[PDB]
Amino acid sequence: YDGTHCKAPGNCWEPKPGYPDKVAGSKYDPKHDPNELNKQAESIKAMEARNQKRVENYAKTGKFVYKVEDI
Amino acid sequence: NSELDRLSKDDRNWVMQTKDYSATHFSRLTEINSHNVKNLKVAWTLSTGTLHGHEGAPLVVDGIMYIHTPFPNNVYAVDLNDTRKMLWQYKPKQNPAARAVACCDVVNRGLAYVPAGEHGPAKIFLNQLDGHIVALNAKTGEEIWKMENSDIAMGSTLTGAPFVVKDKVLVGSAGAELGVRGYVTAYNIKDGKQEWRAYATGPDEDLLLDKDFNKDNPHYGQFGLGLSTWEGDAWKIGGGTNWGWYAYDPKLDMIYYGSGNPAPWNETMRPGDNKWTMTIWGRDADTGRAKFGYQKTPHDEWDYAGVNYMGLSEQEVDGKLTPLLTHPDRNGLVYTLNRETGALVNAFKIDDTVNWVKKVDLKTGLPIRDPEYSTRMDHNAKGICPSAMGYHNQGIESYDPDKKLFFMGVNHICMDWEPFMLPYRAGQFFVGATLNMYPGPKGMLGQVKAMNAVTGKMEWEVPEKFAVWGGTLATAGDLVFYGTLDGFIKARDTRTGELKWQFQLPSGVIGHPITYQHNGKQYIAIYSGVGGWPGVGLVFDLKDPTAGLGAVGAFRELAHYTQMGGSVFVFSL
Ligand SMILES: O=C(O)c1cc(C(=O)O)c2c(n1)C(=O)C(=O)c1cc(C(=O)O)[nH]c1-2
Ligand SMILES: [Ca+2]
Repeated sequence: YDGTHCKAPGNCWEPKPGYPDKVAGSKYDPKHDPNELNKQAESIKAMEARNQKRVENYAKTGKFVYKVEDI
Repeated sequence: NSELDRLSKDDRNWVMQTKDYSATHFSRLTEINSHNVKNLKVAWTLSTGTLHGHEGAPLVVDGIMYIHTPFPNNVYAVDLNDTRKMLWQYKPKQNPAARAVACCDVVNRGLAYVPAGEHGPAKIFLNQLDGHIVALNAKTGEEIWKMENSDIAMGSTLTGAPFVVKDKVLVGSAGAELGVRGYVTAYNIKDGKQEWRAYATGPDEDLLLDKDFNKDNPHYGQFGLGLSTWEGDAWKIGGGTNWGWYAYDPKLDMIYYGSGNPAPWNETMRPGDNKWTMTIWGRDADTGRAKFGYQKTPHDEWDYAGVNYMGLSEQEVDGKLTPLLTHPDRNGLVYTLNRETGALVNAFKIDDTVNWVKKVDLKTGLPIRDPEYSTRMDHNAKGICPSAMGYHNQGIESYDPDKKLFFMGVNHICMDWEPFMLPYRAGQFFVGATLNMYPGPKGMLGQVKAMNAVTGKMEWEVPEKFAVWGGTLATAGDLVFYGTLDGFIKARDTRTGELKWQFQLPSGVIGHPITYQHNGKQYIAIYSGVGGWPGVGLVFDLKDPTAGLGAVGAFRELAHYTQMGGSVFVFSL
């Protein structure tokens, strides 16, 4: 692995001598829980939705309110 | 923003962290010069009223200086005619749980500013550690709007400074040490309305690519690479947070910044080039669509987080005057790109002891790796240069356009590194590597250097006891000013590097100096208040040299010279 041998443009990764091609099934498998992985995105979606409410409220009344339960 | 641009050309102002859209950190003021700086004296001071690291620096606009602290990110405004009084104060209430997901001290790189317009009164912008972007009235401090950008429950915080462009304020991201997939967001300044959001990894629609993404350099890679350079859904916790600095070319209408390291630090858990982590971006301001994207460090194995500042210049490249960006990375390469096309003009080593890479091949754009300085599971790699802390970190540096010279505060820190396997749990650290750090082979931990970025030529090189972390300020008085982690402010002559002046501040400096004119007199100001990554040991009372992600051991003498503090020092003749 010297970073100069490329399967495609912008994709030059090779496994090192002795290390595997794919990690799934190997001793270095990350074994990620698919639900843990998705948490971020869902937290972002919820944040985006509460912000959307704050903007809607500023547009309706002319007065900014942060707390969504007081809207 | 063209009014912001104009205000930045006035030596009475210091309108953004970077000074101007090209991040020159260069002042035309000459009252303070190489032959009288020895008489520079302290004129007045303020306390910020907090401890922990004080990064960034103050702003000055229309006779008002603006001050900001680390957590809980309090902000004060000071009329420059009545320096003892605080004109207004804003004091956030934040969940103290935010402290527990900051990797490397609760630093904040500071405020931004937009003048009055259709939106309309002048605003100060604050990114808070707890993930909010706040807009305050510049003259009164009143809270105008406040939105949620980052969720601390996911290890997601804000440390990097906002960035005002046209009618938009930009907000980066942080928490790649906690497996946060990085994203940059533009909010409308009137409204706080989300306009766009570009992610650092995953699908092309999430990356926000122009249809001509990398047109001029298709060998850098183009479409689908944010998925195909990872195995399965590993990109979802993939890093590339952007907590550093931006630049802007209003003629091209392009915003420039770098995406951070891939997650985890353990390289064996994320086979692939891990695009588009570690990437110098050129995005269109209105839409956020990338026109170019250069990956400096494919498949990162060193936490060379690619967030460092972008310094724009216009210089001759093969006899032709070309618009450039220059960029000294954590990986110890100083990159210069054509800032229109993204073509690579050079990538030289900031110090010849850099060893993870032999050289960058400039035709291919690829760093040719030395396998003897790789990291990988079941191995404790010794002697790697740079360390994760980089040969260059968060400091905004400076450019003298007469000399065609960049002046930089350089780290000289090397390391050992061994990964280990660990689960991802949202909210928890997700590093998976154990480090030990120590000086590079030159023996000391810092340098200050002057270089021509196009040719790679070093004009001068001087040593410093500690890594120079906070960035520099150059001036047409032939002087470069900076702060040291041991708590000095210093001035060297920009032609030779000859030390002309120093002063003993209370605490170490991890921010930059600024200068401005107020009622006909030049001043220089700077924050004193050590902390950040070099300071983690003294800040949190750590003894184990692998703690603080490896910094503790490299920096264990720092506590013999400085304590924590929090002040603003203003100097004049
Ligand atoms: O991935 C991240 O999210 C993240 C965040 C921060 C931060 O929030 O300041 C730093 C880093 N990474 C980092 O790699 C780093 O070297 C660093 C140095 C500092 C500092 O100010 O001293 N912060 C951060
Ligand atoms: Ca990082």
